[PDB]
Amino acid sequence: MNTVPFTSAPIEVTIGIDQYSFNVKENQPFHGIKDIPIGHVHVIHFQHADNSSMRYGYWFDCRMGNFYIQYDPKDGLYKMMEERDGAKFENIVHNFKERQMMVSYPKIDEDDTWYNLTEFVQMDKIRKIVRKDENQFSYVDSSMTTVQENELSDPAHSLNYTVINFKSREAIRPGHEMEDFLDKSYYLNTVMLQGIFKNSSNYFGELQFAFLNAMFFGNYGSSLQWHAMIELICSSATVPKHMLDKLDEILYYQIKTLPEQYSDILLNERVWNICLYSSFQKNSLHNTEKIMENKYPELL
Amino acid sequence: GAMNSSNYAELFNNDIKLFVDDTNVYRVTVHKTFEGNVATKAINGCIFTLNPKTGHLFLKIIHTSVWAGQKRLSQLAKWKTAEEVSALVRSLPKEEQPKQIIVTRKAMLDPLEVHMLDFPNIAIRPTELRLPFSAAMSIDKLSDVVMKATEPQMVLFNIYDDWLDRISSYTAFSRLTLLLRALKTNEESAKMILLSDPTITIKSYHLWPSFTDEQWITIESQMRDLILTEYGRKYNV
Ligand SMILES: N#CCC(=O)N1CCSCC1
Repeated sequence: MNTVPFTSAPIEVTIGIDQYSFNVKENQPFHGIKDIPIGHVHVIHFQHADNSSMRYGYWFDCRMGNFYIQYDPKDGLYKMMEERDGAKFENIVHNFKERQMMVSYPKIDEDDTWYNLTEFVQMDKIRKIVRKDENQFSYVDSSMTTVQENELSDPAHSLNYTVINFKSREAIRPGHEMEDFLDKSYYLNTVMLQGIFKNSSNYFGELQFAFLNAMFFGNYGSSLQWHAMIELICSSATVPKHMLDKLDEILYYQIKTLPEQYSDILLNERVWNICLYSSFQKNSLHNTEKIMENKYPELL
Repeated sequence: GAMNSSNYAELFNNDIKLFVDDTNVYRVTVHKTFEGNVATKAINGCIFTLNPKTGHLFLKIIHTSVWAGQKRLSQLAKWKTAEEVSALVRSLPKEEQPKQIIVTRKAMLDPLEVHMLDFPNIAIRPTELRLPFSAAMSIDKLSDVVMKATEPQMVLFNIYDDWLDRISSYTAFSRLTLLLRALKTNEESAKMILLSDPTITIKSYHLWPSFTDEQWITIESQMRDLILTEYGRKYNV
């Protein structure tokens, strides 16, 4: 069980850790988060009480280094940093733990939610989507645009998701125009899976990461990416059985976790109705269809 | 964006453009079978691809063999249209290729965009205009070449005959669409108007009769009256 110590909390802020969150008041004696489960990526995120504009946060994996958060009063945000002195780090973390100035990662033992949302998400792939090679953790915020968005403006601050475009030469073989547009199996299986992602696990990892950035930061380009990766599978007549069964589980837990009050802005009516009721896979997502129909029957 | 009443004059500027109408590509007769069920029999069709500035009509005849063994023919027809238009564009010299293609039905947008991915700078546009190009098969010489075809075939026409020697392309398109709207609303009466004078004939190299300027004014008035009359007969006005 690992720890993200904090220097202090000089400004009032709502802090998130994965799917949990809590309020810290201005200058409250708050020194961090302990008992963070080893084996998963995590995200620690922020929304200032005085300006809910800009949610921001950091993806990290405590197996890759000792990370702490200190507020920067010049740049006006809580920054993640790495401590390379392991001895000073341990000794400082212990002092805080003894004075009980840390919140405990509040995982219930029955609860596999975070595992289910991050099953295929790997820090090494996050760091290729979010390019900042001198840090082992990755910054994301509400306003970051995607490479695809930038085509239709700072590249160093972009989300380098894999570009999916259904009306593109990449998606359509010459002489198979109708076939490839109406059944996207070629584009899914040969172009994307075999060609770019190499396997379904990397594809699902980017899908899951895009959803999480949409949910935690309200990042619009991430929501577009999530829906495009769902629609590419649902619009393919030929998909491996294990991929459909895994996709049903992935989406079930995403829909389960979404805030009920945020569904009007995070769910695309056209894509979901197409996927659940018109597409080739309309009868393959039993768990997702059941939770969608009971939780969001208005959208459908 | 879409073509409507407000940007109408764009049709007659000097940027090459084509209208594509697919309404006569997939054509059937519906009949009863011996068992009393219903079946369809396809008949030859055509793609109507028109340059509104010059009158050049690229009439691609769709022979019924293209449907043999195919499913979902009304969907296929849109993609077959897009395939043939794309082939036409590729067959034209670069300086003759259109800068815009306007489809008369929105269901052609995706099929044509996908077939034209190699031409990113050719704009594929819908229109809000209700154009009467479905009535192209009421022009006798066009219907005749379509029905006689025994194989796929492209036939080139000027749908304005020699009108542009005397009138502008705006006026020629207005004449054409008035004629076609009349043939669509009451084909029998419209053809009676066009042909009731034996002394005015159709040149072998033309589609329409050789009316003088004064006679075209009378003809055009007669077509308006026909359209208004049918409008009242229909709605009881
Ligand atoms: N000095 C020093 C480091 C520091 O200010 N930290 C306070 C809490 S976070 C880890 C130690």
